[PDB]
Amino acid sequence: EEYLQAFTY
Amino acid sequence: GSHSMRYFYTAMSRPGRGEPRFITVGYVDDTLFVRFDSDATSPRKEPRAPWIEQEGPEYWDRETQISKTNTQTYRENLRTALRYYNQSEAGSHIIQRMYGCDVGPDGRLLRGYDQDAYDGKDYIALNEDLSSWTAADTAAQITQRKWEAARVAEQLRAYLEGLCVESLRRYLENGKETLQRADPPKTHVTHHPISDHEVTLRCWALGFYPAEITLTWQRDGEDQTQDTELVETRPAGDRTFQKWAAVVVPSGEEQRYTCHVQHEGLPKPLTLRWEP
Amino acid sequence: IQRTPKIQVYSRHPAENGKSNFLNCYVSGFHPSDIEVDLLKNGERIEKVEHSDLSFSKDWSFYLLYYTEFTPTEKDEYACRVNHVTLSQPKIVKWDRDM
Repeated sequence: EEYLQAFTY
Repeated sequence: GSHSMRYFYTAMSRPGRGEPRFITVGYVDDTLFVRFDSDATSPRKEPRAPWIEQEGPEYWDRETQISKTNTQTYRENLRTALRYYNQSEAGSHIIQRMYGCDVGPDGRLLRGYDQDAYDGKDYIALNEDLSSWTAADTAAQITQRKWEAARVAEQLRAYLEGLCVESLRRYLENGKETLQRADPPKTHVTHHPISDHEVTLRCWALGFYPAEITLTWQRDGEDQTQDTELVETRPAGDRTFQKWAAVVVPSGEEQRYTCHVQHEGLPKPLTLRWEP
Repeated sequence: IQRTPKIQVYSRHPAENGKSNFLNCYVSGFHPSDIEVDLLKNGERIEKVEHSDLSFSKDWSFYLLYYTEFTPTEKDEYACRVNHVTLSQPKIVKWDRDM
């Protein structure tokens, strides 16, 4: 299972 | 044995040809279990191994939504990377990400990973401590500052020590038939005269899983690292892998050479010779 | 900046004439991800060849497997033909059952 890494560069 | 779960993202811009393509493949060890492709007719997370199909409709929904949100995230990353490197909008560029966890035989976290690359060069990577980052350059240092401010390492750590190992645990149980079975290599030595006074001895390993293997030649019990032609381990397409190593030897000297084979499906290393 | 593909052409199982098998072209170590790969039978492109989903190694370089069912014979010649931004013309690699 993945998780949401919502933060961008 | 020890096991790993990894997700691999590729995000590729293609000016003039639509929005950047986003692809995710997930692996347990050398087994692909899940894929997502933004270019698919109806993009969603798709099962690639039988043992993942038992995951319920909600799993696939949740996983699909992650990938769909990621499609947008990585398209922004590509635009941002363009700015940070003062690059034109005319070129094609690639971001890659690999992340996940290794666990030991007892199912406990050995270590976590979360690494990004831009155009094949290191960009930013979570350190082994799961608490800090390594930025490859002054562009990645901007992202680092950003992720420090938003405490991103804390969130990765939470995933890596929890859901990553928990889901991996569960996948290994569900796919124990295959994921927890090592297939030893089938091995043989072939003999090919190159010319009157030189012959090729090729040591073959076929049908093995997982991919990690060591094939070496010795001459009078001494490693022939420099004289050995070693091909890259390659997939057969039936889940298993193949490799060979070749040495060129003087005619009549074949018996001085031994092939040595290490693989986790083997109780002890194997020693092989040309068998006339 | 750019990395040229390594190319291997080989069968899934040991080659035996008249026995159906799978012909593989494994392309690896390349960057960027765009690549053109044909499997050839006596010089002519085989139709409906399939490939694996795009992935990459710990060094970030990409790899793909292209594959087609085939029944080898003594006289039919097989090859992979690969094009990549790094290559000025397509590279042809001949199938050799001993490699």
